Amino acid sequence: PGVTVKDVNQQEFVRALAAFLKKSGKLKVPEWVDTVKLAKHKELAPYDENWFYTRAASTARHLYLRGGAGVGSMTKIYGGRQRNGVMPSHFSRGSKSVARRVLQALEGLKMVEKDQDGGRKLTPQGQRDLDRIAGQVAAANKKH
Amino acid sequence: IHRIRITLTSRNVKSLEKVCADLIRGAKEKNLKVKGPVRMPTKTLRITTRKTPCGEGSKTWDRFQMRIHKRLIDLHSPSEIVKQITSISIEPGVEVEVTIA
Amino acid sequence: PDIKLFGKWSTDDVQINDISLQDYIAVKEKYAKYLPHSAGRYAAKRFRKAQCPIVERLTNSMMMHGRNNGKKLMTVRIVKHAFEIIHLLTGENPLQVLVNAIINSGPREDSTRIGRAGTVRRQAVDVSPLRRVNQAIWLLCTGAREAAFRNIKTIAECLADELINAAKGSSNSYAIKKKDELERVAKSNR
Amino acid sequence: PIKLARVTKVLGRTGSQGQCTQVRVEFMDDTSRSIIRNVKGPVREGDVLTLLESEREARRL
Amino acid sequence: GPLQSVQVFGRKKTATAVAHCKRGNGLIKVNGRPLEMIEPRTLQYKLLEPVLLLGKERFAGVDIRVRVKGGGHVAQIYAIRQSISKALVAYYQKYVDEASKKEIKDILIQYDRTLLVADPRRCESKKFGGPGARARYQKSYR
Amino acid sequence: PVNYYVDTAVRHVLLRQGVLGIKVKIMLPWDPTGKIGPKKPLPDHVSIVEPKDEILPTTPISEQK
Amino acid sequence: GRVRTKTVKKAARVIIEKYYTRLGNDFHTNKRVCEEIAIIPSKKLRNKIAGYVTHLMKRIQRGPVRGISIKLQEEERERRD
RNA sequence: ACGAGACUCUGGCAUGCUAACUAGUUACGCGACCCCCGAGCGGUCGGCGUCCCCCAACUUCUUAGAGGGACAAGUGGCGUUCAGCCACCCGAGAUUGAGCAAUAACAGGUCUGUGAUGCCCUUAGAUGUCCGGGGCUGCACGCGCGCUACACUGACUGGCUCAGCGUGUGCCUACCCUACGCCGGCAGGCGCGGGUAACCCGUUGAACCCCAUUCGUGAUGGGGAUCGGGGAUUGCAAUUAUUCCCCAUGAACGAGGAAUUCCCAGUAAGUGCGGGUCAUAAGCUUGCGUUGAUUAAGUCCCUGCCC
RNA sequence: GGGCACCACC
Ligand SMILES: [Mg+2]
Ligand SMILES: [Mg+2]
Ligand SMILES: [Mg+2]
Ligand SMILES: [Mg+2]
Ligand SMILES: [Mg+2]
Ligand SMILES: [Mg+2]
Ligand SMILES: [Mg+2]
Ligand SMILES: [Mg+2]
Ligand SMILES: [Mg+2]
Ligand SMILES: [Mg+2]
Ligand SMILES: [Mg+2]
Ligand SMILES: [Mg+2]
Ligand SMILES: [Mg+2]
Ligand SMILES: [Mg+2]
Ligand SMILES: [Mg+2]
Ligand SMILES: [Mg+2]
Ligand SMILES: [Mg+2]
Ligand SMILES: [Mg+2]
Ligand SMILES: [Mg+2]
Ligand SMILES: [Mg+2]
Ligand SMILES: [Mg+2]
Ligand SMILES: [Mg+2]
Ligand SMILES: [Mg+2]
Ligand SMILES: [Mg+2]
Ligand SMILES: [Mg+2]
Ligand SMILES: [Mg+2]
Ligand SMILES: [Mg+2]
Ligand SMILES: [Mg+2]
Ligand SMILES: [Mg+2]
Ligand SMILES: [Mg+2]
Ligand SMILES: [Mg+2]
Ligand SMILES: [Mg+2]
Repeated sequence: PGVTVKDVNQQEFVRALAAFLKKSGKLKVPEWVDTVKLAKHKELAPYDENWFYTRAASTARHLYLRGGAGVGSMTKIYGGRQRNGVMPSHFSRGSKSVARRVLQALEGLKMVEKDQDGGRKLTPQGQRDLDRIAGQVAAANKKH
Repeated sequence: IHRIRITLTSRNVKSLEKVCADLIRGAKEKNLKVKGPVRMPTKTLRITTRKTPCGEGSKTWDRFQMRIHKRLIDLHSPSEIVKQITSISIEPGVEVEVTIA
Repeated sequence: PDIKLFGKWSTDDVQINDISLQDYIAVKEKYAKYLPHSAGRYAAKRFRKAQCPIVERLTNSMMMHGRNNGKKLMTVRIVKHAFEIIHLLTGENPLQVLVNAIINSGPREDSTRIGRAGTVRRQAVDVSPLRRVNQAIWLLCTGAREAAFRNIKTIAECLADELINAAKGSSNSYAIKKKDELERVAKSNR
Repeated sequence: PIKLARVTKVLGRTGSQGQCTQVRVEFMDDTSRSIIRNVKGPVREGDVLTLLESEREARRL
Repeated sequence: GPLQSVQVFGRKKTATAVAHCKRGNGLIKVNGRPLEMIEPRTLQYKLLEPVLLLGKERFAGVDIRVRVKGGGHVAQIYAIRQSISKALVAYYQKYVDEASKKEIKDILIQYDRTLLVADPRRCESKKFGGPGARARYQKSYR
Repeated sequence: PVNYYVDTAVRHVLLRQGVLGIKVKIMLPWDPTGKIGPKKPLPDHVSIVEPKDEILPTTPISEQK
Repeated sequence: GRVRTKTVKKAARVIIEKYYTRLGNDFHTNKRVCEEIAIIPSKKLRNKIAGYVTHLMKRIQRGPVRGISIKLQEEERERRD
């Protein structure tokens, strides 16, 4: 009876993992987090000031599900639609300097490591942490 | 004894399949080991143009299409027998390439 | 097993009081489904849409205007919320409310036009049951749509109010007014 | 009074654009009764029509 | 304990879902996830329909794992339903008597024929002179 | 069938006062061999064979050989 | 519409005239006989010819047809008349 | 006899055949993680072996060849009981969509596609051909094909999760698609690799859609025109802004008169993605998927064309 | 006086 990541709801898992990363306090946060927007198709900066932890949690979860993703892959993952005035909308990618710093910060926690083929993947410690978080989420969901 | 790959490329399927069958039969008559023929996905080149040489009339379009078919055959054998069986294989319209991996 | 719409609205207690419309409202046992979403081919042949459940017909007719074409998941959610609101407001099965609203909203006598482009003259005729159901659904959806526009009020609340008023027979609803005016003109064109 | 009637036979298509349908209808209360009616919308045999005024009759084709 | 299993597929416009059903205890998963975690959850009942119609008793002796690919979200859900139903019917045909298969097939077909028979509809090609297959560009006079 | 049953040729000839155009179309005959015509027949031509003469049986005869 | 062009009708009538003994009321046996005796370069045309041959055989069994006449049928009608 | 049909391509069915490390499945070994209250013939794995000395089988899923399959065939009605029409069973399917398309014509368009071409005109102060600089875009005004909107069935900020058709390093000919690491807030810049391609981009993590957050009928956080100041890329050259990015500015528009267009099922509409043009490059066109309907199974009233 | 067509209408 062991809970894995795929068993629980993904949004609640992301919330719980972001809370765990914030409470840990060992994550490295850039200085410009409060003055930048996450992509060129965004109009405003993110509403949540603790958005870096949420993005790090999402990146860790994605590396859990599909390993070997680089900066370009993460940039494509978080890209979205761009509306440009009186012209038709088009797909647009995210900011590379945010994805790169999220990956570097996760590597600083010994949760993400360089992949032999290329890109980054999860360490056994990161997988253990994610499975523990999934178990906590499942227990909280069942108890209430 | 070499692992030898034969790649056959053609524009019509009847000649291509005839050549592939001839090669398979010829090779198997020498008690050889043959894999295939494995058929690659067909390629379809398309050109869409206007019919009129000028810019007058209803906007009508021609849709020209070309289809390319590709086959692979694998053989565990020395070079000489492969050339023996290949010499007959010459057919109009089929490009045969023999490589040693 | 028992099949309840959205898992909580049963269909056994619902009953249709109009003999004419019994063959064109599909709410009963063999037409009981969990969701108003089936991806069926009901438009392939004539009269085949009488076998489509009436909740799914409302859902199909709620995907207007062109800015809402094809968005059927939002429409299913709207119908679900509207049924919840109807149950809270009235205290009865929202399927019965929908059936009563459709029964009351369908015009019974219409006027057919013979018109030279400017002037038009008309003659009173009867309306088949299938057209009655179609026009009732169209009127209800149009009333809810016009109520929700440029107003701080959810589309589900407006749909619930329209359905409740139509089932009650009150003239506060768009469909009742339209039916009354159509029947008055038909009466005057006899 | 309002009456109900059963469609016994579909006769034809009437109207300037063919929009109306001419059918034969028999009253539920009196099975002997039968008149000719014009209906708007798709109608087939066995349908039940609600006649608000049942005295009017239509000029058949 | 013989190794008895059946793999059956279901299709929607471009979506294909293949279900592998073997002897087991009652596990049913899609891409490794439970049936209740598949999105969108607006159409969750469409995914639970075969189980609700047949009951957990008929699924209590098999493990089913589904792999989905292609199409959109709704098409993938409708493919998963059909794959589950057809896999259960094919398992009952081979490793149980014909009467049980007949009962299950009748129950499934009465509720919805698309649980066992695929929908042939596919997108129609665009023709030059208009935005799509049927629509044409706006004509002007004078 | 126009693709393999009809042979077409378009030519230009320059005479003293301008260009004339020549178009020639030839419909090939059906040939079982591929020498001077298409091998395959026209799609809508159906050739029903004439049945062979059969001797009317009168008495059951058993032949052993 | 499902009207048969004169090609199918003519081929079916000739087949019934020449091979009345071998035919019957079964579409599949008829379509197997037709490819045996006749040369139809199309599968759809052969199916149409066989499907008209079956209809014509049923009509003949019901009674005389305005068109073709079978030698056996003529000889039998001689005995009838 | 030609045309129509027939025909060719295409889309739906095959657990039947053929056969695949440039496609996979299942199983078995190794490994990582979770549950020591059920620790297991346990769950998750797009993590590594299983063809190449020896270390698994098989085509359901993917590709593409050969064949099958549907014919108004079966039943019941209506019909001259014919030609055929309606309904129903079985069935993947009981009307998929295109291509090709007769006799006769038009003073229809094209000499600005042609080293197709007859006559005129010009040919060294050129109507030839290069180079430099401008113009084709110039704005009191009318007319078409369109894009974006007028919001709450919405906008914004996060999170979650799904395609298909295709292109890619070029005789002249310079100009290809891009993974990964670092720098920058972004447009971008540096390194270092793969691909002449079912092999690499790529499991093409597309957008609508879905789940939460903020706003609250206010020309408003709807809409994004017009302008100011900065930065970067393509080019020999960017001013009359090539394109792109960042702050700032914040117009009309609250659903549109007379009139008028297109469309019958995976269709209309919504939503993105490829190809052409392309040093720089899509509000156009030509294709592709995804979500997905209302209405109709009729008529000759309007328009038009034939007997 | 008939027949047909969402480049006609309903
Ligand atoms: Mg995205
Ligand atoms: Mg915009
Ligand atoms: Mg509102
Ligand atoms: Mg489409
Ligand atoms: Mg479209
Ligand atoms: Mg296969
Ligand atoms: Mg002229
Ligand atoms: Mg010319
Ligand atoms: Mg010229
Ligand atoms: Mg000239
Ligand atoms: Mg020009
Ligand atoms: Mg100069
Ligand atoms: Mg110049
Ligand atoms: Mg110009
Ligand atoms: Mg135009
Ligand atoms: Mg427009
Ligand atoms: Mg356009
Ligand atoms: Mg929305
Ligand atoms: Mg905005
Ligand atoms: Mg916000
Ligand atoms: Mg969003
Ligand atoms: Mg404003
Ligand atoms: Mg504003
Ligand atoms: Mg400037
Ligand atoms: Mg200028
Ligand atoms: Mg701005
Ligand atoms: Mg018009
Ligand atoms: Mg486009
Ligand atoms: Mg481009
Ligand atoms: Mg253009
Ligand atoms: Mg007319
Ligand atoms: Mg109209």
